[PDB]
Amino acid sequence: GNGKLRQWLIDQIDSGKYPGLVWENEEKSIFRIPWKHAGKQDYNREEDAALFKAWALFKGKFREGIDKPDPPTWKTRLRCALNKSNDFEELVERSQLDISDPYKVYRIVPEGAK
Amino acid sequence: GNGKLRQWLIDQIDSGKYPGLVWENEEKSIFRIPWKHAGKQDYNREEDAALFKAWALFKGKFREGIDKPDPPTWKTRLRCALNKSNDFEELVERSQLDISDPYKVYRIVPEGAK
DNA sequence: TGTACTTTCGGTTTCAGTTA
DNA sequence: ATAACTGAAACCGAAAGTAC
Repeated sequence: GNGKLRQWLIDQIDSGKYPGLVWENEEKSIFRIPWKHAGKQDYNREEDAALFKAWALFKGKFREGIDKPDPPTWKTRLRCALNKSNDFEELVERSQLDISDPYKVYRIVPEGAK
Repeated sequence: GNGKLRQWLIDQIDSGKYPGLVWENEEKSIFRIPWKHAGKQDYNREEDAALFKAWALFKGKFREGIDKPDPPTWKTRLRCALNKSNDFEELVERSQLDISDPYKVYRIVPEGAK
């Protein structure tokens, strides 16, 4: 019904517009989400916050030129959404937050099971 | 007929028993309703939830000593009631949630207009 | 059956407390 | 010596649910 996160995230991954946001199997049931710490020198605000920024735009919580950009908050929102969502589940021991290009790994729950 | 919220809240404001629950003009068409986030250290359940608790008793949705106290649910109920009420309108740009003693500002709609 | 709320849904925001 | 991060929980609006 009123759920937007499930299809939207799937769409972003399927789009391939976000390097590192990729499927891990061909069943398209496990996927990889870039998760770089915004304090690292490796961080580029445009690319590394692009997914969080997309979600903030899509949900109407940010408008270009009008609201001050705030990547940390964009990040917190999507993290917290993924945490509460019944549609997604982190495979915490497959996440690689400790590498040069870090990422969390998520499973997509079949529609019914809850 | 069976609408209870309008008179009840007006009565609460007139009662003066809820510090911060006050009229903003002498026509008694605009009022201030305290709206503190319960996560603050400044939060005291007895005083800051007293109105939300009162609405829960009046509507029979809580009994002291029997049901576990639950101010968040108390708050949600009154908020969702005000959201749907045709008797009240938040003056969202005069509400002050960003101050040490936060409050929302409400307008009372004249009885007829809808 | 329509009204006036209430509860639930699907995320959002804030907190105290970590971690980079 | 501080920005960013975090899970937990309070919070939110929309809208489905429901007691008259």
